[PDB]
Amino acid sequence: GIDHTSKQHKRSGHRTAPKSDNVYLKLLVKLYTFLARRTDAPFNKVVLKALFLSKINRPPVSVSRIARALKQEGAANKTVVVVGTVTDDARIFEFPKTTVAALRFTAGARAKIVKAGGECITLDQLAVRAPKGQNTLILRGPRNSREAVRHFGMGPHKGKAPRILSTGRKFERARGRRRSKGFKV
Amino acid sequence: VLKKNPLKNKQVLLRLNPYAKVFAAEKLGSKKAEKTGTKPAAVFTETLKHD
Amino acid sequence: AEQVAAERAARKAANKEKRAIILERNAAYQKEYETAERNIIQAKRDAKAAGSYYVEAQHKLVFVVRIKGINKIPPKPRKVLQLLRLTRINSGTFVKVTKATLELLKLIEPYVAYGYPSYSTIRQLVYKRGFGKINKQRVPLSDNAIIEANLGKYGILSIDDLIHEIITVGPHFKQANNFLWPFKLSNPSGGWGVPRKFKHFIQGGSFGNREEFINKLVKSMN
Amino acid sequence: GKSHGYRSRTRYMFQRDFRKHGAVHLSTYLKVYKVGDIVDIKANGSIQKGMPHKFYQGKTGVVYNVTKSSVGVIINKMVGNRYLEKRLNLRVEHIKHSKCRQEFLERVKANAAKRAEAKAQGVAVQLKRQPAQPRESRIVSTEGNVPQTLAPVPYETFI
Amino acid sequence: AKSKNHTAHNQTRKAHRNGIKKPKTYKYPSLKGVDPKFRRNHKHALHGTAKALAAAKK
Amino acid sequence: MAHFKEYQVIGRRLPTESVPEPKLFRMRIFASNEVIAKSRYWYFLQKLHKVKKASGEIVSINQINEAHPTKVKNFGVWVRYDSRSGTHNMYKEIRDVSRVAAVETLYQDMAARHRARFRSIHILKVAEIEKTADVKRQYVKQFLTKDLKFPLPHRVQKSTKTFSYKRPSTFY
RNA sequence: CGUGAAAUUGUUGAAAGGGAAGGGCAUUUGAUCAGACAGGCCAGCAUCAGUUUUGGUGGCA
RNA sequence: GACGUAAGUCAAGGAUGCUGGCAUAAUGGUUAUAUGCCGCCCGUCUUGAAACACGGACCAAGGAGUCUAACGUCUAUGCGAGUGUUUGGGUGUAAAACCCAUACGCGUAAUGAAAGUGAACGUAGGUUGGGGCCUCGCAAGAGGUGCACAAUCGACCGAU
RNA sequence: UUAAUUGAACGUGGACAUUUGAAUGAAGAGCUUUUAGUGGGCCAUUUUUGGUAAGCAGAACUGGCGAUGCGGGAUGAACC
RNA sequence: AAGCGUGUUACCUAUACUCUACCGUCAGGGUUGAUAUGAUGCCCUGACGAGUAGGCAGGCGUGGAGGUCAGUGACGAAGC
Ligand SMILES: [Mg+2]
Ligand SMILES: [Mg+2]
Ligand SMILES: [Mg+2]
Ligand SMILES: [Mg+2]
Ligand SMILES: [Mg+2]
Ligand SMILES: [Mg+2]
Ligand SMILES: [Mg+2]
Ligand SMILES: [Mg+2]
Ligand SMILES: [Mg+2]
Ligand SMILES: [Mg+2]
Ligand SMILES: [Mg+2]
Ligand SMILES: [Mg+2]
Ligand SMILES: [Mg+2]
Ligand SMILES: [Mg+2]
Ligand SMILES: [Mg+2]
Ligand SMILES: [Mg+2]
Ligand SMILES: [Mg+2]
Ligand SMILES: [Mg+2]
Ligand SMILES: [Mg+2]
Ligand SMILES: [Mg+2]
Ligand SMILES: [Mg+2]
Ligand SMILES: [Mg+2]
Ligand SMILES: [Mg+2]
Ligand SMILES: [Mg+2]
Ligand SMILES: [Mg+2]
Ligand SMILES: [Mg+2]
Repeated sequence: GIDHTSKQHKRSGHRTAPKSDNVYLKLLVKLYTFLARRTDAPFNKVVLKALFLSKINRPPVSVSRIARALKQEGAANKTVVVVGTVTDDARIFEFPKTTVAALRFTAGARAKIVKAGGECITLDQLAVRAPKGQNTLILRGPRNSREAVRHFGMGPHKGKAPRILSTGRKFERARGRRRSKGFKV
Repeated sequence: VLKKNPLKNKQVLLRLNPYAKVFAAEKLGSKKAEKTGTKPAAVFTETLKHD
Repeated sequence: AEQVAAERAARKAANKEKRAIILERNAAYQKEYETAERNIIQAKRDAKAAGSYYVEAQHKLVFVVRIKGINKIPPKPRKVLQLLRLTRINSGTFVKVTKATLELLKLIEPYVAYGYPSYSTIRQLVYKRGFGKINKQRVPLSDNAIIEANLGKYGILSIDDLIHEIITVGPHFKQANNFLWPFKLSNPSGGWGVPRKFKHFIQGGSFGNREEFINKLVKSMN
Repeated sequence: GKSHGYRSRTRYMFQRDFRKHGAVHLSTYLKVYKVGDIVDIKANGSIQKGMPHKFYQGKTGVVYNVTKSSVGVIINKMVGNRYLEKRLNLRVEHIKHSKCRQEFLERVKANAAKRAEAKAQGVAVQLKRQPAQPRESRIVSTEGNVPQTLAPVPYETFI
Repeated sequence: AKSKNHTAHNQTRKAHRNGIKKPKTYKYPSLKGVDPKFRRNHKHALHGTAKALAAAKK
Repeated sequence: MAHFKEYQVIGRRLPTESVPEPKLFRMRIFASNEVIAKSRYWYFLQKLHKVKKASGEIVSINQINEAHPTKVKNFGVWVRYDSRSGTHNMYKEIRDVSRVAAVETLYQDMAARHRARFRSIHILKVAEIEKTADVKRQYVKQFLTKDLKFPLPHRVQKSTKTFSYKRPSTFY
């Protein structure tokens, strides 16, 4: 017998592979598993882990988010890296000329980047030209703006969104939401 | 692949501790102490033998 | 011609100089040990010769063996036993003696036997049952380079350097002692010497402080 | 049936001390409290306004708010399997500065002075405290102190 | 029929199986419950220090 | 515990600024080893002076050997013991060649005749009676008569085998 | 009246059986059975290694 | 690592060497039996079942978390400020597959009972962290940038 | 806010380094979503209420049985 | 005494302890210019293994469906 301080046989709880069966994604993982092992550049390990992520955990990255990132001083010539999808954003009217490396590009995003004079690159071409992630800018989309996140942690005085089908008057706007009817949460 | 215990397996005892060879050669485990001849004071002997 | 010979010649000569260093440090330690023990022996004789008493300095180190199984342990003793890394029966470890640790031993007396370990018992314990904690794994010492790669930044280049840091409770005792995986001892080879273990050593049992008799017990289990 | 009013089981906790009833001395009102001060909670049964609940007796907290006659105190309270932040509005009478914080600041001052003087010489001058150590060796003489003691004594009734 | 009325048996074991946790301090705690007069003036003091630093740095 | 051993144990209160060099109290303790002797010392100093193991210090422990292990002596022993219903003092006489085995005999005697465990016994005093006719118990006094000699009737021999072919004798 | 299971039953053969029978580990006995000679099976001694158990003896404190 | 000046050797990061019998029921497997020791009847409710608690004489076959509408979290996939061809139309090798307009749904705006009004002072803010990247460094470290995320103070929209 | 930069709170800038301010350990740490079963308990030591008492009824802390075989207490849920 | 109190040794045996092997699980690593083509592969290192209710994972079996083995079969399919 052993007085176990920790739970036995506990899995790490981190993805060690993509749940996806996409063969090309698994080839990209084959590439960055090699690069993470045979280089000491932290970029390769970060990209590898991002390659494992689920869909909600790799939100879209907008071209305007990329352009804002390129406004960081000393960052205007960095290769933006997005382990995910880059979407188009018509709310920006001046896009800079830059090389963006991403898993997926939408048609609008690719057209906007190319029309700016820039380049759209796959992650393997990024691995060829920046094996240690040289001069790279990893960008991530907003995880907590998901609709599902609105409803997490619901409870009195927490101010989250109730899980509700129909909205408007008559749908949870009464006793429990105003002092005139009972109380307010 | 196999833990060879020092304190036997003289070879492993010599891989660790190069000083074991000098220790055994000079018999430092059977070292004589110089014969000094001090004697406890009378108060000590009387106290010890007190009832 | 990959120039393997230059690497081999440099690496063998490096091995010889490290071994010369360890050799001269083991000789100095042996001088330090024998000089110390003869100093206390003579100091006792001279105090008696002068009508005084030499009160030997209180022991700085204890070796603790958990002698009780895992079930039915109250939660405070259970926590202390985990903090002393005695997670199973007949596991043993070294503890540096201060008030902060003597109170822990007070809390876990009915579950452990401890006492003051001699140089010989420390040496045999480290030599036979000595394992290092390296990248969370239990690694047999078995070679000085394993010790130097993990404790060399404290000046501990050999298994005897480690033993020296333990017995003479040095500035890096804590790092050296934690590096050592908790010794996993056997049952005593000639039995415990008692009919019933779970009474104090004073009471005719096995547990509690049995100060210099811990050496005989640990030697039997080792 | 049962009874769990606000001040239940406070018969002794909210006692005044013996021969220590009456008006509160003016020192408790002239003590100054700033945000971040560590304070101890001990209710004064004479001052019925702004009292801590009996749970907070003997608890030590941090000042987060200072008002006219009172102080806001943050206490960590174990509710089930976690701790929760509690904010208490207590008048100054039910509050005193904790001498633990004052003495730690004293050690911080002494550490700074010892560091400043050690920078002249003696690197690694052992700033950390140490647990009490086993005693060193010593020589005990019998000059005027010869050992002399008896055995256990026989049994007598004494009644 | 009658049954057990109350017991705290096993309750500390449940409470400790997931490690009774401290409230996870932060720098900049919420200014909830601070005196409104101070809070109002703190707004303007922070606005002024923002202007001073922005002019100082640019 | 092949036998008891007698230790002199000298200890004192811990020295202070108020009282450096305290009084150095000493006892003779019959114990199986050093650890028990030190424990018994503190236990008995517990009952005489305001001091315990934490406020005190063991200056010396020294085994006390018999001056003449090979001389038969008559020992008078004063013991205090707890029976099931109270505390009692008694005085017994044991004839043997050493104090340690006389005390060992005494603990066996107290266990046998009064069911008094080592837990429940205080050795108040052990002292040899240097003169005959100061011996008072008849069970030890009978052994001091001049030219004493007795037989050992009914000798029972130990057989190593299970079966004997001889129908033995108990002569002597 | 295709095949033609089980429960249950007859016959023949084998075996065991002092108030149930059936089961686990192990081996004896009987019956029965597979594979390999381009090393398969079972052992014996020697010199070693790992872990242990029981003796003899030497030197020191 | 040891030994040897070196050659090389060794008990030094896990057994080799020599020799014999048999090559088949001999070892082994399976099975029946015997012997030693052990073994209470399953299922179930229950604090507690071998229970003098219940169901069960036996055997075969049948025999119990399904589908559907709407939905929550998570995951895969397609496209992405969009998305959804399949009500319908065209077409067909004909309930398939292939092609498609106008709409409609959900999203891209909230808030108020409602009338209504309706989202940049600022590099879409400041502060504290923050992976990664950049510069300097043998390195440690230092400096610049700092996405996601976390805490917090503000700014904007609506209600009051 | 003060009679009054007097303070208050937040800060600009500068100085401090691994003995950075006790010991021990740390098994990775922190965090989130979601959902099962459960919501009859019982027993031992110690504290303890009602009761003459109970293999009774009811609480405290801990350890157990339930959910657990194994060696021992012949036998036995809980004892060792 | 093979009883009672006490003391000393020797000795017996648990699924516990020490070492070794094998299985599995978890963890940390190695391995691409022929890894001498199994990269959900191979390999190295360490630790761990009780379990009702319950959760999850990897597998085994059955009726039918798309594809493949140009699979088997009256020279005997299936069933028993
Ligand atoms: Mg034996
Ligand atoms: Mg009340
Ligand atoms: Mg209930
Ligand atoms: Mg038919
Ligand atoms: Mg037919
Ligand atoms: Mg049949
Ligand atoms: Mg019959
Ligand atoms: Mg049988
Ligand atoms: Mg051997
Ligand atoms: Mg057979
Ligand atoms: Mg039986
Ligand atoms: Mg019932
Ligand atoms: Mg049953
Ligand atoms: Mg029923
Ligand atoms: Mg029936
Ligand atoms: Mg039926
Ligand atoms: Mg069926
Ligand atoms: Mg129920
Ligand atoms: Mg149940
Ligand atoms: Mg037993
Ligand atoms: Mg019995
Ligand atoms: Mg039993
Ligand atoms: Mg007896
Ligand atoms: Mg299991
Ligand atoms: Mg089928
Ligand atoms: Mg057929």
